[PDB]
Amino acid sequence: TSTVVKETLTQLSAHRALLTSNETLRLPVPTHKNHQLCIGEIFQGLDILKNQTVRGGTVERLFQNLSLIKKYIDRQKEKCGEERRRTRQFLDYLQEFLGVLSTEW
Amino acid sequence: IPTSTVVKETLTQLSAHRALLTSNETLRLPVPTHKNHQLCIGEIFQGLDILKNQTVRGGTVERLFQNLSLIKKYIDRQKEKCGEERRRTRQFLDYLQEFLGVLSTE
Repeated sequence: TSTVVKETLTQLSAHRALLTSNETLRLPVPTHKNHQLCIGEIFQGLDILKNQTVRGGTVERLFQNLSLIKKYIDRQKEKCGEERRRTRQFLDYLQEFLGVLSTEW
Repeated sequence: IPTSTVVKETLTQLSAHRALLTSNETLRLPVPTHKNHQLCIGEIFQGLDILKNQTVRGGTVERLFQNLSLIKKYIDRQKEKCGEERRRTRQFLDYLQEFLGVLSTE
């Protein structure tokens, strides 16, 4: 899933009037730009958006694509605790998590 | 308040307690296959926890454990800030577009 992203971004733009058409719908919007932290809310709002948007159009194109991206990230997430290693290499990982967190705000 | 340079102190204590912490060699802890830390916060602090529960307690290492505990809470609060504010669809779509936008960097 490499630039099925640029296709997903083009489909989004091109279906903005349709999706934007419900003005009653309120969805979760993170207060910040740590997107990775908020994947649950992003994809569950996307979900509500779907069960209320009229189906079958060329939006299906958008919807399967995001579905793919969702899958990708369900896999990324399994990759978090699937491998157990030794305490050195876990410390290493925490060290460098901690090292990038100095900038994450 | 946002933990700022409690990060460097945590970094310094980590290093300084690496002999003790790495002293159990039978211990196997979850380590993420990739560097997308924030998608993995759960697994990070579950491993830290297992590690705690068999590191001997009371030492200078408590410093290190309250420090991460502090960071944990700050992230528990970032995570509550995901769904706390509900806005309208275009500002949701804005945030989606720009999430997808930094996702092409891989």
